[PDB]
Amino acid sequence: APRKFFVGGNWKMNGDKKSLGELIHTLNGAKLSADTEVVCGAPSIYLDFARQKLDAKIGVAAQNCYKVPKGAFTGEISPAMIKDIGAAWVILGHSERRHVFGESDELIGQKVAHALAEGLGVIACIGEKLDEREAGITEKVVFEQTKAIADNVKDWSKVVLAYEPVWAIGTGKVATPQQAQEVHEKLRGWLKSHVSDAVAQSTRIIYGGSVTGGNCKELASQHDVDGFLVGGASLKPEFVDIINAKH
Amino acid sequence: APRKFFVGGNWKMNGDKKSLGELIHTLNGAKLSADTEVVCGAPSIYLDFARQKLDAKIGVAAQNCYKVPKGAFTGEISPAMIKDIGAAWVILGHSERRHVFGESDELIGQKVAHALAEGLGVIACIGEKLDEREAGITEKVVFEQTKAIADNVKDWSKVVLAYEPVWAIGTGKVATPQQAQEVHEKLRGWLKSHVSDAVAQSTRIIYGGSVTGGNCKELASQHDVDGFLVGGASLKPEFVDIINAKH
Repeated sequence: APRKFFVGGNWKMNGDKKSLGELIHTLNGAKLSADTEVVCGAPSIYLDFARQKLDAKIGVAAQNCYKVPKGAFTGEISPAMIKDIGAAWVILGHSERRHVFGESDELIGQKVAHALAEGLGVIACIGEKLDEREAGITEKVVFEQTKAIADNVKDWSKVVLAYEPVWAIGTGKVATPQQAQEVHEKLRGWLKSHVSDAVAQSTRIIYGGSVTGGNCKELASQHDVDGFLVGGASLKPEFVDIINAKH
Repeated sequence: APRKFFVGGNWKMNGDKKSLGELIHTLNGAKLSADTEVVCGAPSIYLDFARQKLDAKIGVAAQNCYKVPKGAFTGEISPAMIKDIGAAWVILGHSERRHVFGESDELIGQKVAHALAEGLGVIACIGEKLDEREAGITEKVVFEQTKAIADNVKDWSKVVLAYEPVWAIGTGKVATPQQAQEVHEKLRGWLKSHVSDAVAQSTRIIYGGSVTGGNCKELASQHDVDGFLVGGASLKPEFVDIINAKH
């Protein structure tokens, strides 16, 4: 019945071996709630190193992958490679991929289908831009993004949806608890009606966008917020407090 | 005064620890000519592994990087990370990045300037499509691509230019020796008039696109071909024959 609370840290394009080493030591030595599923998204060049150093209860995620196992795609990595080094998750459809690197809903869907077929878990990101929210079409936008993912998902047990409003990512402008709840509730209703009641009730829908130690507890108390995707604060000691937001 | 012959292997999106370990074991034990500079371009997720396992005389390259040292670029790596794991080269502007992933000349120029500022070597790729070649504008296209790079190079000592006709990549349609030589001497001539005589005589211009152990010797004996960028054949034992193309 109860969805396990989920906190992912997305380190983005940050770190070197020595500074990530220090972060990993802090996380390994910290008291992390046993009721939180924790996943760290490391830059591709440090995925191996991170999986080797992190305690086994912390999952490792890649920050992107491509949509076939192998081939003539200079610069890309595939789900087979991610699994080879022992990572169990991949983040797909991140806002930075969609808006800086031009990844379309079609390509993201194809990535989701492929990562799931290869046995990875997927954190699939959706979210509206500021102009979209101000025009009052948030629902339309997130439903459309969600549909593009859902059309490529057979088994939902390994999917986490991350609602991250683009205007809240890296800016410090966090969504209010009520803004986040309204969207998660609607998304969960979308799952009920377009997939099944059982998938709606078991799928984690996490919030991301300027989550800090200072604001996480009120966010986490909302009934449809199942955890967080944390960027900037995942590089700080306060990541520990976010993992422990329900305690 | 003579330009050191240069052979790069671009593994593209291929391999796992087992298969790459075997390849590396073969290269470390091979009878490799002392007069050839060799660089292996690994998938980002294996860069660390490859640098640890490959003999020090063999250089390691990233297959791509981004244009700043750090930040909110989920899925990207920077020159500082590449340096951190001990790789000394990056491949930029590869055909697959241009045509599959939409990287523009402007972006590639910025990546080049940044990689060089951080102290990496760059293997910068240019080349025309079939329809451009048949329309008689090969020269125009490669000069425009070369200028976007060159306007961003302060120090040519760590630059290698790679001419790869798009139509020869992965197709088995290798350029004839006279096709490659035509373009390479025109490029060297462009360098002489737009940069300097010293830069024209010391910059390696390497050919890529369906280079094999069977066709490499005739290409290598051309006066302005200084080596190769090898895709498909870099995953095979004949890669050693290519390295030894002048013997």
